[PDB]
Amino acid sequence: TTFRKCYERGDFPIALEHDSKGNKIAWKVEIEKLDYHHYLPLFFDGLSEMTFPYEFFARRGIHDMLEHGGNKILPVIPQLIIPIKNALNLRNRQIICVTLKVLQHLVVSSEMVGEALLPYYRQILPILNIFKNMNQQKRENIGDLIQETLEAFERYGGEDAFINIKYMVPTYESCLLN
Amino acid sequence: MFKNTFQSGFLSILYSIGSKPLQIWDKKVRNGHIKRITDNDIQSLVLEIEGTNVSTTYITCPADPKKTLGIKLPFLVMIIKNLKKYFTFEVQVLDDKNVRRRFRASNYQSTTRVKPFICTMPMRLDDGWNQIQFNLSDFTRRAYGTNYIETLRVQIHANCRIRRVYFSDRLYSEDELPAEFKLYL
Amino acid sequence: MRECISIHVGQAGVQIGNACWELYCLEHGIQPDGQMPSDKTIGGGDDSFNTFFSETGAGKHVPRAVFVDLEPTVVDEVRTGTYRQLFHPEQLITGKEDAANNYARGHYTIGKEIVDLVLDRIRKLADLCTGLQGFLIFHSFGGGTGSGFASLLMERLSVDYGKKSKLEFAIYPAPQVSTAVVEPYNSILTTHTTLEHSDCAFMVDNEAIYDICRRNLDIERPTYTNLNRLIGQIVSSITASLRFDGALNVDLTEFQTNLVPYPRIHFPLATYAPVISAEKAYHEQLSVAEITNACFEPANQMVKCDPRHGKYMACCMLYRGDVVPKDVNAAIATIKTKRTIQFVDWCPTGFKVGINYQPPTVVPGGDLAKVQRAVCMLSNTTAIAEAWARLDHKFDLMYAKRAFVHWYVGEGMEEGEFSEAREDLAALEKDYEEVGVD
Amino acid sequence: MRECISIHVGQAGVQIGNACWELYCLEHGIQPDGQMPSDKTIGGGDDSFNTFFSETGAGKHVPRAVFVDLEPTVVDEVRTGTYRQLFHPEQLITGKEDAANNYARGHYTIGKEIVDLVLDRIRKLADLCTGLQGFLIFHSFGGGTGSGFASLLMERLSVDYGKKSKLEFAIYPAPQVSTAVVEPYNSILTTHTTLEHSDCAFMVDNEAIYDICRRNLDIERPTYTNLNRLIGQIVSSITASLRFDGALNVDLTEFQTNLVPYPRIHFPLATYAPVISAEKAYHEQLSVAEITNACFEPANQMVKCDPRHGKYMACCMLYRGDVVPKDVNAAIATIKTKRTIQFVDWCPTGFKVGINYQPPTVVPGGDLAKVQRAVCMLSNTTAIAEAWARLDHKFDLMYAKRAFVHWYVGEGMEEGEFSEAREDLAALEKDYEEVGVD
Amino acid sequence: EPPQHPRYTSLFRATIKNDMKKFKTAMKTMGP
Amino acid sequence: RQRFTKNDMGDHYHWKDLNRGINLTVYGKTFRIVDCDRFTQDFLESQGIE
Amino acid sequence: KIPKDDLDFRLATLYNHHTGAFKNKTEILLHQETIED
Ligand SMILES: Nc1nc2c(ncn2[C@@H]2O[C@H](COP(=O)(O)OP(=O)(O)OP(=O)(O)O)[C@@H](O)[C@H]2O)c(=O)[nH]1
Ligand SMILES: Nc1nc2c(ncn2[C@@H]2O[C@H](COP(=O)(O)OP(=O)(O)OP(=O)(O)O)[C@@H](O)[C@H]2O)c(=O)[nH]1
Repeated sequence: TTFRKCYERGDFPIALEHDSKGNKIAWKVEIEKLDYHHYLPLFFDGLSEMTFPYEFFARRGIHDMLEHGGNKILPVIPQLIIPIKNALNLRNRQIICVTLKVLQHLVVSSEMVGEALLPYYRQILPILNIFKNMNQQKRENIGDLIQETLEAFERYGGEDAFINIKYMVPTYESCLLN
Repeated sequence: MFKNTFQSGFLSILYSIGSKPLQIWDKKVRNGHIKRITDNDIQSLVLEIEGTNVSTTYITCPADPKKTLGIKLPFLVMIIKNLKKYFTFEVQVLDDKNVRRRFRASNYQSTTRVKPFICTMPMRLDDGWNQIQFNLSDFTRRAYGTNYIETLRVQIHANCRIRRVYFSDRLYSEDELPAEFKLYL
Repeated sequence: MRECISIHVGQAGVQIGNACWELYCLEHGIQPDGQMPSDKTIGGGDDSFNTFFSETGAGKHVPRAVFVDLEPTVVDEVRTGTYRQLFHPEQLITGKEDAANNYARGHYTIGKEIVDLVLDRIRKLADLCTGLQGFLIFHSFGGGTGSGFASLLMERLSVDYGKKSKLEFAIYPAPQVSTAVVEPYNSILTTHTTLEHSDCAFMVDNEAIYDICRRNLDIERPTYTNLNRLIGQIVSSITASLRFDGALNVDLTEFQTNLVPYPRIHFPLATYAPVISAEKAYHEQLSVAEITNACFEPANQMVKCDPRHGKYMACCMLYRGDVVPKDVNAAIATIKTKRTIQFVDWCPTGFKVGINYQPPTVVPGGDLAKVQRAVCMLSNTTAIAEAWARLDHKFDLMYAKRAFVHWYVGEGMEEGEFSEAREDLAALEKDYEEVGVD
Repeated sequence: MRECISIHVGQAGVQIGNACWELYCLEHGIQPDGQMPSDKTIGGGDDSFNTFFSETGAGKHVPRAVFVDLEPTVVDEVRTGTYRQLFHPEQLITGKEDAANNYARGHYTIGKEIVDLVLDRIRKLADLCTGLQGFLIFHSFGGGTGSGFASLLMERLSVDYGKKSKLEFAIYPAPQVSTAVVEPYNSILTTHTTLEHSDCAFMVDNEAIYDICRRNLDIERPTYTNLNRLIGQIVSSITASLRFDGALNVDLTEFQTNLVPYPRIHFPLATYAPVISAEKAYHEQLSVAEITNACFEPANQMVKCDPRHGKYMACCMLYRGDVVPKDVNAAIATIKTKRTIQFVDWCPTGFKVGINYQPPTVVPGGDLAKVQRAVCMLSNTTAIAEAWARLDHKFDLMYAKRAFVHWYVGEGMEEGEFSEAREDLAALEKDYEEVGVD
Repeated sequence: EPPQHPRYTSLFRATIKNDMKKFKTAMKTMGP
Repeated sequence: RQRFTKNDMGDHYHWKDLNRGINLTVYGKTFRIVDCDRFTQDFLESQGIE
Repeated sequence: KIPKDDLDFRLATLYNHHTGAFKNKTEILLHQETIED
């Protein structure tokens, strides 16, 4: 893939910490005054990537700028769209679990997200619609994460959000008035 | 070629005092010459490339066409002495789309031409020892609206008086430059 | 409607156009007098003819063409020939001089005071046309006089009308045969002036058709009469899709779009399979399989190229004659099965079939055959760059000794045009090999 | 459907083919125009004639034969004859030099630049044909220009087509008539070059044909007109099974299988039974028993080998006309009960019988009779070795004094190949000696 | 070494070799 | 361009039957012949149609 | 091997049609070591 070679070449000053069996990280140059447009989706390609030690960077940094960078995602969303569905087609259980987690954090991160995402469901949803039900130690139940995603989504999405999600998902239920 | 090396710092590709500096520079000699001769102002050996026709005789990088350049830095500086003649040079790069593209700086050029695979630029300048400066991302952004990513080859033509070509990430000032970079007459 | 304009320049360029307009009066039976037999076709002028000839209520077809030249010899001989009553009187524009093979002489010195009149005539043709898809240009690379004038005309036509395609036919310089050593110069000038505004250029060479005439037509001493006849058949076969119809119909806009891939490279090569004597076709057989194999047969192509060396990128075929679709697609499937022909890995479909049923026409006193099936094949490939290699490694040396440049510089050009051209040529060959690279 | 190709080489190998087609036109009612009467008969070449003629929608029945020669004389004369309008023009292939009876000259010096064209013709028939059951090659062992050229083209076709039959028919070296002294050389060379690829080869002797013509045809001053007429009726008899039908039919595959026991020896003899003068047939009778007696009569065979010198392995009987299974089987039963003829003990049954209804045909201006019951006979036997023995010692004596080897080495060859050919023919012989020995 | 195969004396050497000479009287008949 | 059907079976208007002063129905709409031109009557009388 | 005229003319000519000119038919169709060279 392209992001792995991009960093193997090197343009991201990110530091780290580490110990016996667990997790932690650092960085070298701050993100807010570097960029959220020229580097956000390129780094997101690491999500579709699955290889040590690159996935560490992906899984964490994706959260990191989410906490640290709220009022900038506004225009970058169509660029964000692509690696999402690429990883979804990649069809790996662990990868899609990591996705589900980070996408959960994405939607809850800030405002305006669902309303701007209005044009952008018919590509992300239906593959999940079919992922619904193939199947708490470390949050491993695919189906539970799926219903959590739909739950956190629809109420914040808006008004016809649920009806279009329903049109995707014939099981789908209301979390609003039932 | 040497991708494993560090784009950090400065990249002198050719520098005159090198004993045998022509490895990765394929030469195409025709009705011309390559010569290695001192100057009067720097009174130091420099390269001289001349020929009857400039398209016939030209130096290029890399030597193996089956190899790329592999450079990230978007800033280029050449140390040239104008010789009151007809010189040009060429660079080819790979972009955000992964389609190849060329830039053609020609001293004669009477106009500016944009072709889907290559851009052209006239060169006019003073005499004596002067300098070249260019920004790959700048020009690609302005012309093709794409985003510079890496370099793949570079070619230089005749009618030129040569000290050093080098690359840098940014527009560097005049004081961080080493003494050999700090040209004096 | 589906009507256009024919433009002819250069005393070598005019005999071929003359033959073409003959073959265009043939099929609709336009008498050399100007009016039909007692049988009726005249009126407001709305049928297969209203595209080539304007026969308004006057009863005389007016060909929608203009012939221009600088040397009055050929234009006056055609003024005094057979079809002068048919040719519009001042549609035959004459100069009083020659360009002495100097491109810039033909461009600057004299062209300034004639472009006004020629553009006036073409605009007054524009008023009478309705759709006017465009123009058929007849000229030559090594234009002994017409090259520069034609380049200038094409540029100014481009700057005023940018909303219609241009299909052009220039006779390629003979690779190893030189009629004069000024041809590389004026050729390269024409190339750099035309490649960037020309739409679809087809090259043709005279040596190859000569060798064909001796090869299978079996005539050891061919002529311009014969060669012009054959190329007139070529252009008539292409314009048949315009005039008549069949199963489906195709058009020049499709030709350019489907054939030229990118900007720049729009230079396909021509072939016409069933060239044979009347006595041979009299008791030998013709059908789709063998005629297609012929159109791929290396001797049948009119450019000094090795399709083995090259690789194929696009192809169109126009089938004029009583045929059926299945065996066509079956034969083309067999070609797809074949191995040695090397298509590139970009277009798994690379063919533009066109069907028309009206038989290709014969000429009185001719050396063609009573055709029932014919296919004219156009193809764009990667093997032509070597001819440019030939012409540049011929150019370079004489440029290096700067021979004859005094003529051009004294008349008022500089070296920069030549400079420009040499790297343009290098650029062309390099992009050719690059797109050849997968 | 059912069909075969014909190839003719050697300056004297061509008038016989001329005669064969001058025959076929009659019984298919073909006129030297190439056209039938107005009765609805034309197609792509699909009717009774389709087995050897492609009569495309142009209504002309094209013979499926290619006539090649190294010298222009006979070929251009026949091109000036009364069938050039019929024949495919370049299917008559010309050279511009003789061979002077040297095998290696033609096989090496000139053959390499005509074989290409002839192979092109071979394939450009093999494309339109469908079944392609085999070939008929006409040549001459003591070739004036036949030996080397036929050998090399046979080798090329043997290595290009492993899935079809081949037929090799010719005049044999005369036992005691020496029309050209290098005959032993060229003969033995061709024998070795063919033994390892040949399928079925028939050998005839013009002296014996002459003798028959003198004996019972009531003719004493004959010509090739007569002799080639005879070989033509032979070819007609063998191809009748394909031309028409019958109670039972057989195929070239049937002869191939049922006639040759092993590899190697696959060279039979043939005989046409009812050869008779017109008045003789007028005032006697013919029928199955007597005609079979005549056919197995030793002297009416066309090879100077006495059957009582040896013994028979196998026999094929092809009956043209109107006969019945009853009398044919009764007659052959009497034949077997007869004590003179001796069949080898391996196969007490050794008979392959076949029938066709159509009577044999009389040619205008001919010399045959009005026959209604023809029978051709093919025999595979052991008496054949006598000719081989007769030739080998002429070979070895001229080898002993080593004359004209200067010719051969000068044109660039060495003696080890003739050395080979000696023991090669000896090995074929020892094969014959074992198979004869019980 | 492939031994030389005996030229088969199926008469011939005996018969035909003698006959070809016995049925000749040439070198005589145009006079001495 | 096509051929034309006289009667039901699939017949075809062979010129052997056409003359002046004839009417004919063709896919519904029926027509009448008035007169012809030079080569037409010359050829047709060369055949001999009265 | 060869199916027809196509593979014949395309495989075995050696007549580099750009290189040669003023030649004749037989010269146009010429094989390689396939024949003997
Ligand atoms: N179009 C065409 N070209 C021909 C014919 N016969 C020869 N030629 C070639 O066409 C070229 C003619 O170009 P030029 O001689 O420059 O023609 P021009 O520029 O109109 O002016 P002139 O030099 O006076 O003829 C020659 O190089 C010939 O090789 C022909 O019948 N038609
Ligand atoms: N097939 C055939 N053979 C004949 C005829 N007349 C004589 N012959 C014998 O058949 C042989 C034919 O071979 P060649 O004489 O070498 O003929 P060629 O090889 O085609 O060419 P040339 O060198 O011109 O003779 C002769 O040597 C004769 O002995 C004939 O009409 N037809």
